[PDB]
Amino acid sequence: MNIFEMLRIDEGLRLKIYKDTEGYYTIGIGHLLTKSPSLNAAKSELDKAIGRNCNGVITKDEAEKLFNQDVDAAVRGILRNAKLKPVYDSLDAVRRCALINMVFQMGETGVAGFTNSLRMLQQKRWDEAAVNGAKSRWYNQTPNRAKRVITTFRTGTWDAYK
Ligand SMILES: [Cl-]
Repeated sequence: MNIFEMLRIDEGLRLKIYKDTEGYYTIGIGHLLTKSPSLNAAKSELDKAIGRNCNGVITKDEAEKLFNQDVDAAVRGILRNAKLKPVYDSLDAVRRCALINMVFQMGETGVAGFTNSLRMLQQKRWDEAAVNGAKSRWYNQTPNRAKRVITTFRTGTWDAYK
């Protein structure tokens, strides 16, 4: 199990523009295109990202390419973030994957808002952190996915995903 397989499980793979859980236009493996109500804007963003006239449809290869870019961006983003970096550095490999998952899903800013939970991860207080992170909008909106990530942080293993 690795980050890609993990996220592939949590986001799925769609080759046609779609609405994510909050109604935003997305494609591929959880690649957000735009937060605008317009499919036109979405289709525009899509072409800009792929570099071709897509007409809201991409190929597998294209979906995987966007995915490679997003994971890399997430990692670099974490490593640049003053708040996130220290947390990342203090963790074991599995739990680092869990932090990357959250960043991929909600952005650095969204994650940075788990101040309290993050501080607990840093102090290796596994159970407390899990309980705290569950008190969030994130958990209430996508509970099964949140549960999988939370268990990953609590246990440091891939169980939730196997
Ligand atoms: Cl709550």
